[PDB]
Amino acid sequence: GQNMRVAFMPWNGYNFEDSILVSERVVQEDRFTTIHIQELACVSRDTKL
Amino acid sequence: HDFRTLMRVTRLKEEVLKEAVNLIQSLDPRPGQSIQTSEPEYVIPDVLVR
Repeated sequence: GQNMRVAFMPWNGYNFEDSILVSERVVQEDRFTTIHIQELACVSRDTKL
Repeated sequence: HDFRTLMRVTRLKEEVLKEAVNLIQSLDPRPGQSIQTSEPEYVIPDVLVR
């Protein structure tokens, strides 16, 4: 995780029930950016032809 | 593949016809084939060697 600088206050209803308001600096500094890796495979599967 | 007679029939350019022939070549013959191309595996062995 990361040490975010939080503030506890309502803000125009954008954190109404369980929603969060995040500054653009968080996106700019590439916090919470994540790398994902997938696997794709193919087989030859020889035939009678 | 009688290119010489093709030349003397068409009155067409010498070795400048090659790119036109290549254009004809790159024209996807048999176009309906590419709608589905799945082919299965049908193999049954009677004798095994390892």
